[PDB]
Amino acid sequence: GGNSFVGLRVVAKWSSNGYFYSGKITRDVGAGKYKLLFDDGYECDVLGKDILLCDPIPLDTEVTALSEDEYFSAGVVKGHRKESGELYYSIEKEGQRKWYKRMAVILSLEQGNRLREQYGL
Ligand SMILES: CN1CCN(c2ccnc(C(=O)N3CCC[C@H](C(=O)Nc4cccc(-c5ccc(C(N)=O)cc5)c4)C3)c2)CC1
Repeated sequence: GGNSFVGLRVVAKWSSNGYFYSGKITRDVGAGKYKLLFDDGYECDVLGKDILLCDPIPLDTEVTALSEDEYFSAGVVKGHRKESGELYYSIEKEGQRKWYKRMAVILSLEQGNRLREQYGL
């Protein structure tokens, strides 16, 4: 129903760059679209096909992990932990794991497109 997805966490495409970002559905607005509040505080309407109802991003998913500066790279989700309700992902790269905060994990277009079958609205 209309309220079923309100407050659910998603990973959804930002049209401008093809990447899928963490956020929550805030409203079913019709015409196949939902109002999203992204974790960066942007609120806008996104097509269901561009929303992965996927939280946490599961084990063995290839993601883009963001570091300090201009450093980002592909890695594989190998773990999850909470620290005061904020989520961290354990990302494996070249046999070495590091913890990343939720907003330091995004999906390239290709990485998000892989999950549409299983998680897309
Ligand atoms: C939902 N929002 C809407 C606004 N969005 C953009 C607007 C304009 N321009 C860009 C962009 O493509 N550029 C080029 C590249 C360098 C910059 C940039 O996006 N830098 C940046 C660096 C580190 C982390 C993030 C980040 C991580 C997570 C989230 C999240 N989960 O919400 C949002 C942003 C962004 C800017 C992105 C980001 C997504």
